[PDB]
Amino acid sequence: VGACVLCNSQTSLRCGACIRRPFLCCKCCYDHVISTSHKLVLSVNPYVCNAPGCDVTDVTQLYLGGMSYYCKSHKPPISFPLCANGQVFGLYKNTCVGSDNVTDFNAIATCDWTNAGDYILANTCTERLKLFAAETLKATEETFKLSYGIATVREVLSDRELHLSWEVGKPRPPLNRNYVFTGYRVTKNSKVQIGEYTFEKGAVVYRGTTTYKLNVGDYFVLTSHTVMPLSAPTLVPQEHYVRITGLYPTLNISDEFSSNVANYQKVGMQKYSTLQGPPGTGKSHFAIGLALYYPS
Amino acid sequence: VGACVLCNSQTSLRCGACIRRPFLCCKCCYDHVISTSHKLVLSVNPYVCNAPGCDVTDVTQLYLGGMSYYCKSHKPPISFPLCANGQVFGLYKNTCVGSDNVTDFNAIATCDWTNAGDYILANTCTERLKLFAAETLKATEETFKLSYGIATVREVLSDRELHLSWEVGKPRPPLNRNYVFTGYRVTKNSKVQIGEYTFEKGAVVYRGTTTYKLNVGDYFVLTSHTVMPLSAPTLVPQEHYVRITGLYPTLNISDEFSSNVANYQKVGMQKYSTLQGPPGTGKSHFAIGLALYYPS
Amino acid sequence: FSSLPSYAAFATAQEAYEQAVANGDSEVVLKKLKKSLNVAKSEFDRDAAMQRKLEKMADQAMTQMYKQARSEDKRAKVTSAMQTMLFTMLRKLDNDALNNIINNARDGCVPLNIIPLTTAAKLMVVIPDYNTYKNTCDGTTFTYASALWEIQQVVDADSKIVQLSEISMDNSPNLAWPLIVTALRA
Amino acid sequence: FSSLPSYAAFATAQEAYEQAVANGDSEVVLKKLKKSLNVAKSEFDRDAAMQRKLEKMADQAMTQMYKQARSEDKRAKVTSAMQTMLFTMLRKLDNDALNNIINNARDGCVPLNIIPLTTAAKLMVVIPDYNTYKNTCDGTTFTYASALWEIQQVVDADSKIVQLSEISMDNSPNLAWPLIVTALRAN
Amino acid sequence: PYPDPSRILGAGCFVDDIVKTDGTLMIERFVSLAIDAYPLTKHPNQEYADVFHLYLQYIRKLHDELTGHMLDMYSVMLTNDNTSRYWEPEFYEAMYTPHTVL
RNA sequence: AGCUGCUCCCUAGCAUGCUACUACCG
RNA sequence: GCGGUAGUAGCAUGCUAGGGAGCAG
Ligand SMILES: [Zn+2]
Ligand SMILES: [Zn+2]
Ligand SMILES: [Zn+2]
Ligand SMILES: [Zn+2]
Ligand SMILES: [Zn+2]
Ligand SMILES: [Zn+2]
Repeated sequence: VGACVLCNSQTSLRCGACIRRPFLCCKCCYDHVISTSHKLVLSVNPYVCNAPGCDVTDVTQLYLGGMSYYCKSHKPPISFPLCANGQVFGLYKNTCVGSDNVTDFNAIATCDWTNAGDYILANTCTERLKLFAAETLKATEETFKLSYGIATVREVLSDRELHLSWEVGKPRPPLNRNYVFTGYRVTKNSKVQIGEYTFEKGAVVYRGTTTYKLNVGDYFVLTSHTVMPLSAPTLVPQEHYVRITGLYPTLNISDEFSSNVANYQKVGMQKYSTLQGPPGTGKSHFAIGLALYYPS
Repeated sequence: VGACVLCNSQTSLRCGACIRRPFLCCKCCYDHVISTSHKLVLSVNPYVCNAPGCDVTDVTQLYLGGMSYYCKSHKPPISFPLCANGQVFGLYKNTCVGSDNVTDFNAIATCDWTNAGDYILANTCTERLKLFAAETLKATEETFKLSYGIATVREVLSDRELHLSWEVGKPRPPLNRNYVFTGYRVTKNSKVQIGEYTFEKGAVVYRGTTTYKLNVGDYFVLTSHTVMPLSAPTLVPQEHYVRITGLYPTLNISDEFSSNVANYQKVGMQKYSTLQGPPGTGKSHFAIGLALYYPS
Repeated sequence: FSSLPSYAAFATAQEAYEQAVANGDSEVVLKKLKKSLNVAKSEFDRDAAMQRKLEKMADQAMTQMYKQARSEDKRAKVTSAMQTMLFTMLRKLDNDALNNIINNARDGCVPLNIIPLTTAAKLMVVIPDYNTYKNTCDGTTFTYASALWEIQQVVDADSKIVQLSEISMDNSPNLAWPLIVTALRA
Repeated sequence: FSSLPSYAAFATAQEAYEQAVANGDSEVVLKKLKKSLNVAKSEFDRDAAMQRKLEKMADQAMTQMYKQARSEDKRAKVTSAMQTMLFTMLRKLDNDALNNIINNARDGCVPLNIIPLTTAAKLMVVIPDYNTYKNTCDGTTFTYASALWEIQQVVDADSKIVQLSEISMDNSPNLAWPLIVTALRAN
Repeated sequence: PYPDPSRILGAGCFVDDIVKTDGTLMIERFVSLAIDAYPLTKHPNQEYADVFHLYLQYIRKLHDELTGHMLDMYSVMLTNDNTSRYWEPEFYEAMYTPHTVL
């Protein structure tokens, strides 16, 4: 019950086939639910037929018959199509702005994250859509990785050496420092703390975080989160004001900060000065010298 | 529940866009509500639609359907428009004198207090309209000034010397003897007494009323009141009677008050003598001489 | 409700049929007034109903508004009505002791504690000037609340003893006047 | 309700009836263009009476789910309130006296009536009269429930501070007289 | 069944809210209290029937004083839409006769 | 600041039921 | 001339919902 992603209007409808379950206003929801592979809409109650044993869950076909929502094959005479005027039935039916060019959101919704072009559109759009694309991307990332081969090592080769078994029907993901797993210790009922470790060439050698001694029965996965919605943009709006706002002028500095003084002022005189850095130019020294310039 | 400003008729309605919330007769209110920028009316209850989540607060669309007051887009059949006959529905639906010429009241009502003519019209009308205009003028004064610069002095320069910071997005008032601020001492929760001081050229110098020593964190604004409606006119009705009423004839006087005695009688035999004074003619000497002339 | 538009139409139709029954020619040419007329009663009773109950709906809304206004303005004035009521009731009771203490309090003499009822127990009364001292205190006996109390001690506004025979006419401008007598009931 | 498909049809039927009324030719003029009008009767009856029921049912549904949304928000509000209360009273509780008595119990269970009696840090006494004061908490330290307590503060029925010198046998009738004593556990 | 007369008179004179000290704002309180007091009309003690009669007279006075306010403070003409049944004994006698209307 | 029971008044709605006027077909 | 249905108006009885009040244990 909040603003929709493309219109900033209070609605109550959510794409059922999306991953984020985003808010979409009535005409805006009509657009997205006819123009992509999102076929479901949920409101304060889910718009699904109530006749026992129905599993057709499109958007246009459903019919509202009072305290229920039907399909045309499920429909007593007193009704009205839930889809008319190009506008789905839901709260705040009037005061929704909608949007005609929503093919950008449509593509983001259908973006399955395979091509580079997916990332290109995901990085070319506007702000809250940036957020939606980002969180859909990370959610699809964890759908990707967790469902792959189980790290079920079923014996120990030697000191820091192991023998590997993995999931059947689903392949196994890389074993590199770019791919960090997480351990769970099986007992007669459930799992216990082990931690994150890495696998490499062995016959499996593990570059463990810390010392561990695991016998058989153990197996690993690379755990993840359940990423929730965000709040804020990628950056703050800029500034071109007259003051070093909120801080204190300087008395002391070391002359090795000579190249540091000239850029201290620009970062604090306006909202943000985005730093590019060649390798080993003194950036962290600069990032430490920030507090050196103003102890306060 | 009191008599109107332009009619001396007890009403129960109130102009919703107004600031002083004045009392208006049904037909008289109709004049004022369709002839200015005052779009709402308040009664014992507010005449607003009870359809959940509506924001159209004009006057003419609203419809009464029993113990509720709707929109036309919010309407059940059995009703009557709240607006008819040039008369908004309310208590005293019969005995309201109204006024055909209320463009004086109307002008006062849309007087935004920028041109001289606003003052001129405020200063040319009759009594109760004059009180209305004066109190709206103060109310707009407090709206104007308090919503300007907070004086968040963030460091001290020297003795009676300060460094200035103040709010962004809204400009800052002048720092003169005509603009007296008032202090508040902020602690971990809220503010404490500081007092009213002045700022001047520094780098800010404060010609404070009394001694005070403030470190960083404090900030200043110019406090005000929440002015209520008044009770009485600018001046009483005049007199041309025979008696110096209620006082006691004179036996002793000083010869410096020779020019004073001749004017003491006129302030005494009639209701008021309006005192005009060139700079330094003994008006105060005269003003203390009244009790010197009449010690009772 | 007769000042309505369709009244003219209905009256026209009924007068025409009165003429038709006063002439009595046909059966369906006279049914003209009735095909013509039942339309009149389908557009006059369809409009002399909604406003007739609207007339009552309006009066009941305004009675409700009046009652809410009066109810909310009654409870904004409790502590003036209550005191006015109390003093009318006390006046019409007309008791001697209550009138005594109320008149005294009106001119200045008030107590400092609750008036005791036992023949023992102490009473303290503020006396603000000589004149009100003449009427009540003569000798060492006090007259208050239609009773008699025997004086035991008088002290000044300076919280120091003043002997009783000192209080008289000539010396009255010599004592900070709001004294306090202290008496026991006889 | 004027943009319906049959407003135009009844309009043209009555318009042709008007054209023939300006004509006025035959008996079929009457019969027909009272039956062009008498066909456009069902239009403007069902199309303007079934349109008068769907809208009422739609309004019913919208009001109902407004109600349900509000009832769903108040539930989350009260959930947060209860959680904050529980976790707040949790942090005056997890001391070592509690664990000490709990671990001395053979099966983990203890009576609830002995937890404030053995682990509380502060005691409150309510005294009706002076005779009871003399026998319970006279002095500046007293013993109750197998421990030693040390007085800080005494207030009266008006929540005003009394000093221990005032509480006497001849000053007793000048005090508002339930007194409330507060003491701290001595170690 | 009939009640103690002091109970009904006390419910008349003493109330728990200040709004109930104005009669014209409710009136229904007195209609209900008069329903409770009807069977005292059959008592042999004459000072017991007077309670029911006092209640009916007071109800009539309150109705008149409420209707004579909208004609002066405002200009509303109230019509006695069968409100005259409340200050006659038939409406109250009907509540103790066996043929319901609950 | 509670749990029950009974009674009066006001508004809304639903179907039902009775009753009146118009139209169509048989 | 009657029946059936479809509309529109007025009237009662019953049920539900909401609000206001009174008594009893
Ligand atoms: Zn949208
Ligand atoms: Zn979707
Ligand atoms: Zn279905
Ligand atoms: Zn206004
Ligand atoms: Zn007026
Ligand atoms: Zn509205």
